[PDB]
Amino acid sequence: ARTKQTARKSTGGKA
Amino acid sequence: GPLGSDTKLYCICKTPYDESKFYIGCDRCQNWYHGRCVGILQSEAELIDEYVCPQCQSTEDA
Repeated sequence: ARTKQTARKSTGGKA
Repeated sequence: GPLGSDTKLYCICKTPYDESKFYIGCDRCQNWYHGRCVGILQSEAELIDEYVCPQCQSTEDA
């Protein structure tokens, strides 16, 4: 579906 | 008073985007509301990938 969420708290895990 | 253009917002709950509000896009309506804005679960935003809006889904009526 067109879920519209955010994840600003997360940075970016290499794995 | 004088009107410019007729526009609307996300949640059927009359509320603009707020990075404090998480949405789900009407699969059939193509718009967003806060999960609870439509009385849905919180994680429903993540554990979801087939969610539809209640404004649009109403037509689907299962």
